Amino acid sequence: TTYADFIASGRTGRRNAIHD
Amino acid sequence: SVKEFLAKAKEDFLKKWESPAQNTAHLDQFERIKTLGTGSFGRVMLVKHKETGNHYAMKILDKQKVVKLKQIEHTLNEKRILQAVNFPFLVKLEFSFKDNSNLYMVMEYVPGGEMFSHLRRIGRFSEPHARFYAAQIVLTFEYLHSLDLIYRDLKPENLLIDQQGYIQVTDFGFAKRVKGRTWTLCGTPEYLAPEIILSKGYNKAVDWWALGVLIYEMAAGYPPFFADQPIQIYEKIVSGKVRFPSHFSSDLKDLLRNLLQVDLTKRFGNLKNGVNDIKNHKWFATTDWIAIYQRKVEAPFIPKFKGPGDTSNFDDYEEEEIRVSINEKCGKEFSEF
Ligand SMILES: O=C(c1cccc(I)c1)[C@H]1CNC[C@@H]1c1ccc2c(=O)[nH]cnc2c1
Repeated sequence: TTYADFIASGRTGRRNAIHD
Repeated sequence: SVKEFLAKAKEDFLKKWESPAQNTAHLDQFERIKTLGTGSFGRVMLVKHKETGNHYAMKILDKQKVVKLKQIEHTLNEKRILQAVNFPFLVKLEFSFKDNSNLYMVMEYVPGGEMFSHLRRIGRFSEPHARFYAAQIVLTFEYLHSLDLIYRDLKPENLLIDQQGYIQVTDFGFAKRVKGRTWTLCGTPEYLAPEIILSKGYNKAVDWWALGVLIYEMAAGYPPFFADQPIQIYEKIVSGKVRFPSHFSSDLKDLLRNLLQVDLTKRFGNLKNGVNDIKNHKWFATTDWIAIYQRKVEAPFIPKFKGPGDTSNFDDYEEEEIRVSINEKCGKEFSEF
């Protein structure tokens, strides 16, 4: 499922901003 | 009518904008208690103001790290803007000052924690729940844009829940006053408008796209564009394709199609009627905007609390003693702060 793919991704924690 | 309310708001804002508050407190006036969150060049700590007993959230920025990351002007923007604005859903900047080593911005403490924490824990919000929050973002962007401000970092991590269960927007690190267009590549990958990624030059329309991403993430439990790598995220964003969970109502899908519109000339919030195309959408048909503004609507939930200065709604972070160099760093760069 899309949800399972999200939870197993590296991007479920807080997301940093990009600056450049 | 709202035309009139904004008019008066802009006069108030402009006065503080041209004559900003500066050096309104000192570090020793605050008892430092606990880190509430962190960033690449600073942290936010729960503090207690000694003379009043009030708890605040004090953002501490290391001047040298701000410089290394080329965020001098962004930080000056943040503070200048934050001391001049006033809105029910915008966190208040109560004092600012600086010392040899750091910049300090003392804001109201929002004890409910980040929307991010609640959202990840519960999985996703119901549509009514998401809508109640989204309404507050719509009104806040309406206010901010009427002042020629772009926010530029909407995401759950930057939205706090107050003791009433209402939203408080914080994190004005990328906010900017601009008439016309701007070019800075900044924001958070999942939330970037196609025109930012394409180096197009862009305007307040990027905030309305981000609102699209937020509502989606709130209702779905994950964002519309995600991957292990930022580059793969960018490719999805500019692909012009989006898929909706099968539980999304048809009205929600219609709304999101119009916000996550890759074409500036078609994006809601960017047409002739402006924000009213969003306010008048059927998904918002049940939303009483005035009741929302006045905080008269019952929240989807109230954060749990035990005694003031309780922090159970925030994650724990590694703590670090503050040090103030005996030598002033980057004086000229932050002169106006
Ligand atoms: O800790 C933070 C932060 C730290 C360093 C740089 C930046 I930008 C943000 C922000 C990140 N997003 C939420 C976090 C935060 C936490 C609590 C409050 C608060 O109680 N009042 C005002 N702003 C906050 C921001």
